[PDB]
Amino acid sequence: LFNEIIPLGRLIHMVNQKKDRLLNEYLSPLDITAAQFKVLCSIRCAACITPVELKKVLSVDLGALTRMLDRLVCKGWVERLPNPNDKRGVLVKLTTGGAAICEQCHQLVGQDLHQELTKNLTADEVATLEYLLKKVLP
Amino acid sequence: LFNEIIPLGRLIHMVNQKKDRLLNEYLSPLDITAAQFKVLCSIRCAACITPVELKKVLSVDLGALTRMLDRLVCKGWVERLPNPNDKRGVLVKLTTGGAAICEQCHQLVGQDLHQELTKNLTADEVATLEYLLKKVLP
Ligand SMILES: O=C(O)c1ccccc1O
Ligand SMILES: O=C(O)c1ccccc1O
Ligand SMILES: O=C(O)c1ccccc1O
Ligand SMILES: O=C(O)c1ccccc1O
Repeated sequence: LFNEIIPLGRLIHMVNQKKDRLLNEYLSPLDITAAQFKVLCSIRCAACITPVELKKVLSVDLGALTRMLDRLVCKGWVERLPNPNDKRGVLVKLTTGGAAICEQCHQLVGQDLHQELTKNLTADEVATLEYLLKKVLP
Repeated sequence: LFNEIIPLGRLIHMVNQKKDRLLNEYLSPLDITAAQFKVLCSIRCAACITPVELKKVLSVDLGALTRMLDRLVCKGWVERLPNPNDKRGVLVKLTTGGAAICEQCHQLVGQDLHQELTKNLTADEVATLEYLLKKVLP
């Protein structure tokens, strides 16, 4: 692995891959799926967002989103309200319980990933990788 | 950005995000979508793969995959064959043309991303980021 020249793009891929695999593994015992968790974190950040805008942010099939949003409402984690800047549409936001669920999860997974991801590079120091990864964003 | 302590997980996220955004931007002028490209690269690597296995590898709604696979067949990029280790199922593989399309794209995007992603950290040296990113995989 350290004897092969793998281009950054693929490495970022492989690592994101791993990151998600760990995520699924951490949510495996909980009554919620990785996808449901992602949809909650995305609606949260935006406070209120349209399903279509949410559809664009997640890069997902609209059909699967609709069923997804309905499942989330059934779980009492999401609710729909009229869109002010419109009238033919709605917005979806988290219900109080949904918000709590999203925070219980966000905290736990965030505490297991950091460890697992940093489990062996710590010496080289997460701060350095983080530093260089920032130089890629602007 | 360099004055805020953003945890690795989110940074990897934000960066993968960026990476995909560039991808969409590079394929924007071509008659193909990022999702179609991903499905082609995934089938390729595996040589031959079942739709369900492909469904698992991509983490996508089966419904959107089915329509996706049909669209790809219409474009002449993918073809279905009987699954040997089964008999009630099929495998999907790329057609010769599909293979070429996947290579024309893989080469171009791979040549624009490397540059764009490395556009400003080059000094710090992509090799270092790549090194540390590897220490995260095992
Ligand atoms: O679930 C909805 O209310 C919805 C509304 C508009 C477009 C896509 C959707 O899933
Ligand atoms: O409806 C869901 O719970 C769901 C969960 C994971 C992926 C796609 C989905 O529609
Ligand atoms: O497209 C198919 O042939 C297919 C077959 C089995 C399961 C999901 C699928 O999309
Ligand atoms: O069928 C497609 O071309 C397609 C493209 C991007 C995302 C989902 C899809 O089904």
